Amino acid sequence: SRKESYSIYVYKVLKQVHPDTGISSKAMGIMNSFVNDIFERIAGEASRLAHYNKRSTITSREIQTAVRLLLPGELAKHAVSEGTKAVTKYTS
Amino acid sequence: HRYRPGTVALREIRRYQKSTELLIRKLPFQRLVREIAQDFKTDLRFQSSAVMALQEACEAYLVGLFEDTNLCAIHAKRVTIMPKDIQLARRIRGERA
Amino acid sequence: PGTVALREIRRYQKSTELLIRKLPFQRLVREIAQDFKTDLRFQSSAVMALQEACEAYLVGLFEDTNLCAIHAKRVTIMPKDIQLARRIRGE
Amino acid sequence: DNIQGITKPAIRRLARRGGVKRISGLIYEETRGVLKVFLENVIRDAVTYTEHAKRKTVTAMDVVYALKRQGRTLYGFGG
Amino acid sequence: LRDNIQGITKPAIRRLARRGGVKRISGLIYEETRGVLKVFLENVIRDAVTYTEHAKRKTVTAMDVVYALKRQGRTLYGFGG
DNA sequence: CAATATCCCGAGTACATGCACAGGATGTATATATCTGACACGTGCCTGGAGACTAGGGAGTAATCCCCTTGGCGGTTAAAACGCGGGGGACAGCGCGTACGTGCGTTTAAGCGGTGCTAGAGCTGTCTACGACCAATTGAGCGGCCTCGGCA
Repeated sequence: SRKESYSIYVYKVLKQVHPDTGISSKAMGIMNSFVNDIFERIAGEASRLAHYNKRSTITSREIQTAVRLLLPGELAKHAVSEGTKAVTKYTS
Repeated sequence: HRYRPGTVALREIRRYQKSTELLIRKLPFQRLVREIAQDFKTDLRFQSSAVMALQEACEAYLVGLFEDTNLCAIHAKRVTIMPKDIQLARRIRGERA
Repeated sequence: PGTVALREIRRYQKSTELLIRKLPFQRLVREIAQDFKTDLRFQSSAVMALQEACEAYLVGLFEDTNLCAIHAKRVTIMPKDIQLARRIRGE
Repeated sequence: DNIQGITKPAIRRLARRGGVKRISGLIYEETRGVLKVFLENVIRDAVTYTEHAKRKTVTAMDVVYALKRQGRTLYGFGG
Repeated sequence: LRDNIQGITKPAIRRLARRGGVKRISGLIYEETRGVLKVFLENVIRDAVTYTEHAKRKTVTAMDVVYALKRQGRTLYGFGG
């Protein structure tokens, strides 16, 4: 049966930024772990945020707050400026 | 009559280590949390009990930092605490470097 | 004099190999689990995932321990430094 | 400036509860540094939980949740 | 099992030390460091066996030890999860 | 021995607490439900065992002086205690937000069929990276030639 991983999107993104470069298989497992750790931290914090405010859904703002808590510094104001591109394009 | 240097410092330990009362004055700490807040969102308001939960958390942090600092001075043969002690304690607990 | 001990630092901070012998570490982890349950079997990747985490803890503790020996004007690390680094860390 | 109202004798009391006998005169202006950064790091989160819910007063629960997030929980004001 | 903590032989402790950036190691560091490593192994393999017992397995698996590490603030990247 | 201090005991002191009360929202209670997954059944793998061998390492020792350790050092302030300043402390009210209620209508979940994205396949099919070896360079120490200062 199928096992499923993020392994292709990290490779796709590598060819976005370093078109000559590659990854060893052992160094893929790192990205395939890291990328789902940050998934869980955002899901867990966004879940608590909905609960504290006694909502049921989790709209964009329930995540933009979870990113603006969880990320340390310039990464917060960058990631917030990056995600507000994506939904602004999607809703056209 | 006048005591020896040292006598009154150990008298103060046995006093402030037996009470549970707050050690920073109210208004001077209430001014500080407002000034640090208005740099992030202008024209806030605080509930009267929010600033208390700041103070009761701050004092309990400062007092823990000193308790872990004195451990360094004692190890380094001194009894006096000095900045170089705090920089060690705060580095092993991973806060600053 | 005092230089070859320093030449080892520049060696082991360049290599990323595991530094404890494999079989001796594997037989220790089989020993420590017996008092939790008899007749475990260990998956060959589980024993590795312990070792990778142990060495990374030990070497973090020696990094944080050295800082204490420097604080006492010494060079040599001593158990009273490990004890301090663990007490102040909260172990 | 308002941070200088964390007066010298107050630092001595905090220190005395922590058990230290004798305090270098450099510790006063250094300790203010660690209090000022600690307040900075929990007020960022408290005002974040405030701005999320659209209200514009920081509650006791906001500073509780901010402190809870950073591993510095307090039982007292609402667990 | 006999006495297998003695298999963390003195030179190996010196290698770990050398990585960590230390020059001179008093002879009492060896018997102290075995003490620290045995306490760490106990507190992680206990969790790893409790994750195993829940699933009715006998074989301890890599995900069990990774979940065991993840709850103690000691997350490991390299074996999944 | 004198002195400042902590300890200790009884009077007198607001309100805090534990309680009784009305009443409301929710926990119960019964019937129904499918389906989670329990359980049962084999599938096939690795976890383990078990051997032979080198070579890497480990342990040991030997010599030893580095570094730690200690004493004794000389130098200057945190502490002690007081005088002395202003500032943290205790009341009067405004209205702005927060809550909360109303009706606001946006979107998701679900179930629908179609279909192409992905993730397991290869010996894929090589050839980056991995040893293996060679070559350059700098630096350091040891000989060797040569002016001059203190001594006959």
